[PDB]
Parts: sequence; structure tokens; C-alpha cells
Amino acid sequence: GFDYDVVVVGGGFAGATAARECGLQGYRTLLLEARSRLGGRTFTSRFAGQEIEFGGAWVHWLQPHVWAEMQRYGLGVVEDPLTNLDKTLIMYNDGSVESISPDEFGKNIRIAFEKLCHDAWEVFPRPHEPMFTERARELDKSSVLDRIKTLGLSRLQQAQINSYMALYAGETTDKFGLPGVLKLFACGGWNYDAFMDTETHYRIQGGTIGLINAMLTDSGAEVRMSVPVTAVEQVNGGVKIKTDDDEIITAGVVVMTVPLNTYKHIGFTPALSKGKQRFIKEGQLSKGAKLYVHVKQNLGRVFAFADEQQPLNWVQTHDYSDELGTILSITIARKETIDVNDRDAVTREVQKMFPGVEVLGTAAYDWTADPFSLGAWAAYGVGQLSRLKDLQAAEGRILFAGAETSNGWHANIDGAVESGLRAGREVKQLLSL
Ligand SMILES: Cc1cc2nc3c(=O)[nH]c(=O)nc-3n(C[C@H](O)[C@H](O)[C@H](O)COP(=O)(O)OP(=O)(O)OC[C@H]3O[C@@H](n4cnc5c(N)ncnc54)[C@H](O)[C@@H]3O)c2cc1C
Repeated sequence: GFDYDVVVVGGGFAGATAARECGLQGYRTLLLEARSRLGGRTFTSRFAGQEIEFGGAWVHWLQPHVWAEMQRYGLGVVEDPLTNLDKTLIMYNDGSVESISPDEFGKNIRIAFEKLCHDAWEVFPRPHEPMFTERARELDKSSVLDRIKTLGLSRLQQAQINSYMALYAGETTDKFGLPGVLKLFACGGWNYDAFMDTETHYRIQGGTIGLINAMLTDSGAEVRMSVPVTAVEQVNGGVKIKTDDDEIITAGVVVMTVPLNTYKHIGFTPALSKGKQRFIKEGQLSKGAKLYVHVKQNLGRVFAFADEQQPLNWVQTHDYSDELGTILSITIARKETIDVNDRDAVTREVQKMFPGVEVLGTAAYDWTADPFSLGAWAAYGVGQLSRLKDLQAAEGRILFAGAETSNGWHANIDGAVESGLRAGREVKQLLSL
């Protein structure tokens, strides 16, 4: 007596995957997306006459779940040739910028990274079972900064790795859970070069939006946008779903794939488990934002790290020419450090790194301000990883997915896909046993 067998909440990779699994089993399926677009924390846009990625975009064949889907839908990779860099810069907490030879810059980040992840084999022999070893559980008492303090790195090496880890945290490294970081490294074959190959090297042919829609089309599911879910209530036979318009939708089961930081917007009746409530109140620690700057000058192929007390923590050349100038792709760990949508504030901070540049224009997506992300990529705080089951657990007729709920590449498109396959299996169990 329901409108649908399955309602999937959220049109990111986790929801699109869950919808495709449910739809192909014959279940009448609906996907409700709060924004007026699909993709979630993946979003391809346009800036200065060129395509840009405001959110997630980069994949790799070491990421098993997204790669299998690419082969199901016959999508290849689109390589970002990483080239020989013209410039590598480090900006320290005090704001001083230093130019390093790219080969010595690369050597020192590898030393720091390999020292940071020296024990990945022992802690995560099975990276897709994060709590398999007691050492992983014990490490969940430490932050990343706890480890960095013991590694005896140089001032350069520490700034490099701390900027890198603050990026992965979307936060200062004293708050960043350490096992989450090692686990990702382990997922990449416990190997520096293999893991690095996954970071910003390959994109999906046809974009992330193509794969999401390839799955949703395959699913046959009904898709509705601009429909934020305000409450989910467990009532006889199914669940009852409240949009904003005081529209009411019935389903046998609901798959929630919303970002953890947005559970704040949704009333649950009855109340969810106390372990899950503790997670919703904690949230995830990323406060990242994405920004593109078009400068008049041709700066060539640049790369920069900026330490956590500075705003432009990750700078890369997206494209360059004497005609164009330079389009810089910038990721900001913490949106406290700058207002990416205030252009003069952006202009001063870019000039601190490349003095005397002229900014023609800027484009920014403040993920932490967006009510339907309120944060960026998944980043676990201290002690959160060892309780991941509490967030994964089904709650009666409510199932939970999303990249935060995956076991493997939790900071990635792939963890989102992984959670979608899990949710689809759980739907089948609930609806069919
Ligand atoms: C700046 C940034 C850069 C990134 N770069 C990479 C990369 O290079 N490589 C990689 O692998 N990963 C990257 N990621 C991470 C990747 O994008 C995410 O892990 C993945 O997209 C999350 O998928 P998801 O389905 O779990 O959540 P989401 O994509 O966030 O989808 C959840 C959906 O739920 C919607 N929603 C929220 N609340 C409601 C509500 N009340 N009602 C209805 N709908 C709601 C949201 O609008 C959203 O569409 C990046 C993330 C960010 C923020």
C-alpha cells in the first residue's frame, strides 16, 4: 500500500548506485534529491571558457567498485597528463613562501608520506575491514598530528605532509583521525606510487554526471529533484517521507545516502539508535571548499602546498597559455581561513603566493556553506573510525549509505559506490529475505 517499493534519498553516487541495484531487481524505486541537480559532492561546471570540477572527479582502477561500474557501462578514463612541473611552492604557517626544485619537492613529500604510513601493512592487512587488527583500534586514539610529531621530519617535510593531511582532514591535523589516513594508503596497494596515481590523474569519460545518469537510466527509477526530505517516519509496512512542501510519500524501505553532516535537517521517528545519534551529532570533520582563479599571467605548470594556518592549501595549474594566462585549481582545507566567494579576499591570498599577479576572475563552490553538504569529502575525527558500524547499521526499515559509511575508499567516489551496493543488498533482504 505504498507509492514505491524503494525510496532512495540523495542523488549522489551512493544513491544512484543504490537506485540501480533496487531498480534492476524489479522494485518500484524513487530517488529524492534535495538540490536542483544530481551529483552531490561531484559537480562539473564551467569557468573561463573551460570545464572545471568543483567536487569529486578523479578515479582509478585500484578503486574496485567505481572501476567495475565503468566497465559495466563501458566508460574509459580521461587522463590529466601531470607533466613536468615548472614550479613547486610551500607556504608555511607564518605565511612565508619558498620555491623548491620539483624533484626535491617530490622527494621530500615521498619521505614524509612513507614515514607517516610506514605501518600500513601491519595495521591494515585488510583495508576493507578497517577494524580487523587491534592495532587499528588502538591507533584510533591518536590524531595525525600525534604521529607527525614523532617522525623527526625536517621543517619542509613537516609542512608538506601537514598541509597534505590538513587537506585530507578539511581541518587542522590535531583533530584528524590517523587510521582513516593509513587505511586509504593501504587501499592503494600499501604503496606510495600506486596510491599517488589515484589522486588527480584519471577522470571518467563522460564525467561523473554521466556515470550517475547511466546508473539511474539503467535502474528505471523515478527521479525527483528540488525535494529536500525533512522527516522520515517508520509507519506500518514501510516508512513515511516528508518533503518541504508538506508532501507525503510512502515506501516499504528508505535508503538514506545524504552526507552525515546533513542529518541535522531530517527528523527521524522513531529515534535512531544511540550509536547512530552520536555520529550525527559528531558529524565528519571536513570544512573544505573549492576555488578556481584565472590570472592574466602565464605561470606555467605550478603546484603549491600551504600549511593549515593558511588558506590556499592545495594549488595546481589547471591550464596555462600566453593567450589564456593561468587557471589555478585551489582546494581549501578550512573555509574559516577564507571566504572563497569574496574575490578581493581571494585576490590578496593569491598574491601572497604569486606576488604581483592580476586576477581576472574567480569561481568557487563553498561545500561547507551548502546546506546539503555542510562539509566536503568524508574525514573522520579521532575515535570515529572504530565506531563505523554504528553509522552503517540499518534502523528498522531505514538503510544508510554514503561515502562516510563505506569501509574502503571512504574519501572517494568509490566508497560512495561501495555503500550503494551494500544498501541495494540490504534492500533486497528487507523486501524479500
Ligand atoms: C571538493 C571535493 C573534491 C573531491 N575530489 C575527489 C576526487 O578527486 N576523487 C574521489 O574519488 N572523490 C573526491 N571527492 C569525494 C566524492 O565526491 C564523495 O566522496 C562522493 O561524491 C560522495 O558521494 P555520496 O553519494 O556518498 O554523497 P553526496 O555526493 O554528497 O550525495 C548525497 C546526496 O544527498 C543530497 N541530499 C542531502 N540532503 C538531502 C535531503 N534532506 N533530502 C534529499 N537529498 C539530500 C545531497 O544534495 C546529495 O546529492 C571530493 C569531494 C569534495 C567536497
